[PDB]
Amino acid sequence: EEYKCYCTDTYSDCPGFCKTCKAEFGKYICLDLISPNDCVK
Amino acid sequence: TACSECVCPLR
Repeated sequence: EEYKCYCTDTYSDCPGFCKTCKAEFGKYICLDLISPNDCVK
Repeated sequence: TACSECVCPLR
């Protein structure tokens, strides 16, 4: 989409795509930067 | 396949 999208989806644990994350409010939060295309729909 | 919540408000 632009320079380098930022992965910020939430999960139940650091995802293989977001080795860096944080568990808050019970879910997770991604703080990585990647953009191999427009997006993952 | 990365994440479904990709942040990119600025194509």
